[PDB]
Amino acid sequence: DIRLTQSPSSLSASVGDRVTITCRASQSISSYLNWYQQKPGKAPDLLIYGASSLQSGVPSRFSGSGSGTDFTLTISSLQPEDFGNYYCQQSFSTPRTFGQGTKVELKRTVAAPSVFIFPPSDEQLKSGTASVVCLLNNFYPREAKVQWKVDNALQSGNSQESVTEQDSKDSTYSLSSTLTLSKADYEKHKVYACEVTHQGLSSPVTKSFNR
Amino acid sequence: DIRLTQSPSSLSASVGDRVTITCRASQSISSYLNWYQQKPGKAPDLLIYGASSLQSGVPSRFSGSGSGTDFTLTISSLQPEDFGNYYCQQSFSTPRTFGQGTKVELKRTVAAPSVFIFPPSDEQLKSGTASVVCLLNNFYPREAKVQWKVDNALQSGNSQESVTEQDSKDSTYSLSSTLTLSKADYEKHKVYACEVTHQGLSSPVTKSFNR
Amino acid sequence: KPFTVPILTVEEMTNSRFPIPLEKLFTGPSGAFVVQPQNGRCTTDGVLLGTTQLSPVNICTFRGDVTHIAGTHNYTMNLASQNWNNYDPTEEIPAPLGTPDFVGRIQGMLTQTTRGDGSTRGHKATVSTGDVHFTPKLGSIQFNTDTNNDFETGQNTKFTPVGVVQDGNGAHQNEPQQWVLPSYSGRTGHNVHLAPAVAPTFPGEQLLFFRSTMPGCSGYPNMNLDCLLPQEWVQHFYQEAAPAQSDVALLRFVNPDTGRVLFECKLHKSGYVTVAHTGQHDLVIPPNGYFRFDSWVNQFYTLAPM
Amino acid sequence: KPFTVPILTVEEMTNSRFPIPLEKLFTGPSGAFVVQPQNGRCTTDGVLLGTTQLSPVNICTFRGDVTHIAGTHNYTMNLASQNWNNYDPTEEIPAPLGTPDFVGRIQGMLTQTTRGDGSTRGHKATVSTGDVHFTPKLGSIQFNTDTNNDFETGQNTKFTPVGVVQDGNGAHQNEPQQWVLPSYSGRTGHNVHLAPAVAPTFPGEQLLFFRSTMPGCSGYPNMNLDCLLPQEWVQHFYQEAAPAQSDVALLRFVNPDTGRVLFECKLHKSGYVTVAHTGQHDLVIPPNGYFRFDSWVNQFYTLAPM
Amino acid sequence: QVQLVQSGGGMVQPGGSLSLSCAASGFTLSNYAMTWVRQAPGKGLEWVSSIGGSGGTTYYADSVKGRFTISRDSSMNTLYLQMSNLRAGDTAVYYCAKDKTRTLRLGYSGMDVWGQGTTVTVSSASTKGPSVFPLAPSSKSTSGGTAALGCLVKDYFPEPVTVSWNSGALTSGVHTFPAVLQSSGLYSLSSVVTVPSSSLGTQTYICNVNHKPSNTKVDKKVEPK
Amino acid sequence: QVQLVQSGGGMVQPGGSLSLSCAASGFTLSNYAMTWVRQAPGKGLEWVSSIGGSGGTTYYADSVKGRFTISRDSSMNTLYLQMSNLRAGDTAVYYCAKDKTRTLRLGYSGMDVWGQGTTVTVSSASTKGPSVFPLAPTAALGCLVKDYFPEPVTVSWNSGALTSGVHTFPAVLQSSGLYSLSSVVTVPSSSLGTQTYICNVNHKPSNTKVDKKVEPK
Repeated sequence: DIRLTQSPSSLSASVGDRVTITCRASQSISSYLNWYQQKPGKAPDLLIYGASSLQSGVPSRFSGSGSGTDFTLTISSLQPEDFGNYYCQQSFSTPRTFGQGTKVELKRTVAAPSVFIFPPSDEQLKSGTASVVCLLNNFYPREAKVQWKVDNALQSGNSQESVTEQDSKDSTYSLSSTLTLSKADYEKHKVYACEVTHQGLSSPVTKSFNR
Repeated sequence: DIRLTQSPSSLSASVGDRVTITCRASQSISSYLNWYQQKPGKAPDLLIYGASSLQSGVPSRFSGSGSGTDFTLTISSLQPEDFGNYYCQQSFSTPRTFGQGTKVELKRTVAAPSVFIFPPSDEQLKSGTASVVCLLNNFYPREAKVQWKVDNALQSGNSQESVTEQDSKDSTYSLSSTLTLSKADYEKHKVYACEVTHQGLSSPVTKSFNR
Repeated sequence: KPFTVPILTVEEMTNSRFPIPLEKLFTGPSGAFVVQPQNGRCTTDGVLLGTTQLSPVNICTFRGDVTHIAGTHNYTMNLASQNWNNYDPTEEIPAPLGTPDFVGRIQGMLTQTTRGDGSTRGHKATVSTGDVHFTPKLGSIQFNTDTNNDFETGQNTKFTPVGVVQDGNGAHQNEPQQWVLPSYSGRTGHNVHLAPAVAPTFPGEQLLFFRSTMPGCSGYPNMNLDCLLPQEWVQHFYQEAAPAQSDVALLRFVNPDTGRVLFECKLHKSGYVTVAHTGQHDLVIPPNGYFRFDSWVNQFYTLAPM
Repeated sequence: KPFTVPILTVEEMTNSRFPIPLEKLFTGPSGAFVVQPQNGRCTTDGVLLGTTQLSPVNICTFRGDVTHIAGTHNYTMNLASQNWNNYDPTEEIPAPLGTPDFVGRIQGMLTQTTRGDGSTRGHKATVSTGDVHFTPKLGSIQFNTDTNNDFETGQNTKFTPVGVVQDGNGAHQNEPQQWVLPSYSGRTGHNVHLAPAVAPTFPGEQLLFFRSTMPGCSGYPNMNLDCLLPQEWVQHFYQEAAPAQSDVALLRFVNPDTGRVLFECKLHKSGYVTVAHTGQHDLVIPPNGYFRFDSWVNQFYTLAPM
Repeated sequence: QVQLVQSGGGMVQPGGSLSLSCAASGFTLSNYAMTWVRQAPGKGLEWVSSIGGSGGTTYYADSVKGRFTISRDSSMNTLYLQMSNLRAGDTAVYYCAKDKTRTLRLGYSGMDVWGQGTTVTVSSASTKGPSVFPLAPSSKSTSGGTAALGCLVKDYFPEPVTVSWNSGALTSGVHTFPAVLQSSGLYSLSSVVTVPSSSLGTQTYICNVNHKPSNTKVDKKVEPK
Repeated sequence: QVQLVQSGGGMVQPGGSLSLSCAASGFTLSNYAMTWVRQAPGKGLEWVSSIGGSGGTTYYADSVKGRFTISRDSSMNTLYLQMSNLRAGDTAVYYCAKDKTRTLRLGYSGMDVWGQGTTVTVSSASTKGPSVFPLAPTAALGCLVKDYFPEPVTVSWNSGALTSGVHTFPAVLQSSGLYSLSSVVTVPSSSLGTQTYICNVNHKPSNTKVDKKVEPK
């Protein structure tokens, strides 16, 4: 088993920056090293083969180097579409092995979230469950605090968040917070509120409704 | 190294008998086993190659068999010319190796030896040493007892004898005992005798001379 | 080191008795004749036999100088080595390596380059390997050609084989005779240093033949040409020269798609293949299939029916 | 898995651009032309390139049916694959595998068999690979033959190459042009999916050519034919397909009598040889000599002077 | 147009068996080495099995040696992976991939063409169809000239689920959030689309939800209240 | 007529080198695997080295690896064995042999053609020529080839004209460290004084040719 170790495991950089990912092998694999880019939920794409050859259709800003044990993927000018996970892979001998992968994310100017709130549909209330949904659309950076207040009571343990992949065009994120209650608990309360803290906001913003 | 063991180490049969020599290998050598016969003072001659294939020019009475670890050379009708050393050899693996060799000697009707004795020459005495030699000519079996007596004194430690290898048509041997003395000791004595005991003689034959 | 056979489909391999590719596999009883080809003969531990040599482009080619024969359209060729050196009859081989090992008329082209000015010339030619002038072991053969006055003496001349012919006035497919050895020294003496004849000695087995179709150039020739080993197997065995663990090597014919075995066969150490079958049969094989060496077995291993 | 080249002398090996034996080794500057042969292209780790295939006897052959061109001695051959199946022009290759990769007129014989009765016919024929009708990528070429009424339609027809010719009216040795690629699609379009051209990048180095002499059939042809790799090397690399530990393999040309090295050279991963020499030179070698892989070296390794 | 299309998969109890298929187009599959690569949820890429080119021969990771079988069919131009005695560690997305260059057996190039992936789930748990609820557009989901609306796809097992809008005629501005695992052991996600406010009265918006493991397909019209 | 004629005997003190030649006739030596086999005084056969056929490549017993070098010359159809840093354990009769079949490298057939052998003696002791004394007389006469080192010694009677019923005995290693032997002949008692019996002994480790006649009284 030839072990491949990529460095670093994750990185963030601005558009136009020079990005370098190194791969080190436990033993010499000559030049039979390949690089792949994987977008979330999609099959990997061959970028570099044979350590330094550019696959066709792949932009010139990608380039590879090295032989033996040490290799380097270089992105000369990082682009928003270059977001994703990068894997090095040796084909020198079986078993074919992959590096543990490297997460590449993009930095950009701060963007405040747009905060929407969705009360549960009447159709869900029939089933005996209430889901309240808070949306944070198109913001940067990813870090954000989203707290639920039900009649001014801070909620704990009955909400789940989900963050999208970084947008491949504008590098922003989107987040959903879902507060789940029984139909009974939902109907004994009036004010449902979602307060959001983010770098793009000068002071925490609250979106809310009356049931 | 693949060791070859061939048995017997030596054998003696008569004309017409079927003689068998086996070869055991340290490990499987497939069919790459060859048999050679070697007359005294001459290069070995190929008899069988590939375990069972007769070499061109070799009489039909020779056969070979076996594969893997156990092999067999068979002489169907032993002839007086079949005397000599027999070696097996593997050419399956480096290093090539031989057996220890099997000496095949002929049996025939008993023949008493003709005995001659030769006093030392004139010139040899000038060198300070005298050699008296007793010749036993054309006899069988090889087993023989040669004793030197100088004025009825049994000699010991001062004589060497050599025997020709079994001749290959008469199947007989010849023997030469060489008594070695100083010139002083030689001319000190008078009667020099060679007493030969052999199965072919009813009573010990003596050849003698007066100095 | 382990014994192997090349990973090549039948159609990817070359007939070893004539410079053409293989086409199919055939098995049939061979009691009614003697199977003793001299080309395509090699042991599995890498010993070339008969007149077998390594390059497939050299089979049934001839090189030398030619002399016109008065009153005919024929030429005598004084044979040379492949490298245009003097040919040596005293070498213990049946004939020059690559010499045709069947009786029949082989048609091709005699070409010639004039050393001095670089001029060249070419004509259709046929060599009749069954007639008395075919004496390759003596270093001389004879060609029937189209020309009469065009070939020059003392000039490098080559014969390139193409196919075989037959006289339509006779019974169809009555020539060539692929299992009849020509007399390499003519009527001057018997053939020497031949590779032995082969015959299945195990009950229920027949020879497996690697079959090609020779091009025909005239009449109704018998264009079946069968060899005991593909040329690539010969080349391989010569290079590898792995020791034979027994006299028989078991081969499986497999479909690389699934690894499924179609049939098994015996590759004998002395260099030929047998299968378990009775009667003439054209083997129906997947075109991607190939032979795979699996194990050395006892001489008296009983193959599964093919 | 260890890389090797077969133990074969130059003359034992076969040219990879024409079905003839190798004869000698040649080196020289290659600036005044583009060295881009399509046959004999293979990487050391077993990847066939261009139009290279495995069979040495299928180089410059053609199979298909023919149709007569009225009032001429020419026939159009609709190409088929070697197994007589429909040729597929959509495959991502420059031309059918084994297709001639030089401009020039090749002479050989067209042979044909009538399927219904087994009747055969054969005639001298020439194909011009620089002709506008030479369109193998499109699946069609043209022959000039000796007949104008013999060849039949809808019948298997094969062309067996023999040599090259030259219109003696033009400057001597002006054809064939071995470093000019034919237009596989004629005037229809440009060549596609070619193996790359090669050139010595390291200073003081020249390409090492494996040279043969094609037979001449008429006129004053240039009979030199150089390949980048012997066909056996192609066949060997494809089978073995050993990993390259570097882009350059150091080969030593060795005399098996003593082990003494005559010279060394670089076998490049992409499949060609260079030597350290300046100028044209016919290498003088012992006839028993052969190449021996010794080690993988750095791409910028400095050879000892040849 | 070189292409690999995958079929098969689904979920199976531990110890059971499944078959993956991979139909090639625009190239002869038996000429190139073909490989199965898999990716467990949230993990990296792992090599499973390869078959060589025209000469074939097969190769396996120790994890699956004796349990998996890779094979192909030249007459159907298809690659197969047969899996048996499946365990939880086999739960992953499985990808087929093609080597760049043609070889006799297994080569040394990268993998330039990939299948879209097939999901394999090895679980004792039962299958549950999702409930699909509308996230209605309103004044509290409006920003500028655009309104947000969507579908809550709740309480299903296992992953994945596919969500399209207006039968796939609406693709711009769709954000399908990654599914989260609820305390109940079931998954749920949201699919949110950003549309023009002017369209809300004239344009119909319908989320189409497909859950193959349960053969559940739901079309939900999403309207303002 | 196929044969192998060997040459290059002689002796040398330990640490010294020595060369062996084997000229071939009737076949091309470079097409066949060639082998050196040695045989210690009164011992069995031992493989020393081999060279492959047309492709060469060489092989050595671990006893002689790095010390011995096998090689050949196609130009003059000759096999060689360069030996250096010799020891007492290298003292033997060296035979060259030819493999039966033609192979690219080292094959597996037997050895069908052999050389006549070559004596190689590794000793720090010097060389002594043999003194020859007569053994004068249905009758019997002979020669006593005494005091020599090392073996062998060629003996023929009347240079081979009369070798019918002649016995030459294996040499004995005397306590002095020198070898000696005897060669005897059966002749009719009436071979008169009219046959002239001259023994032609030979010890070319010192180049000595004795023409000693055997006269009676």
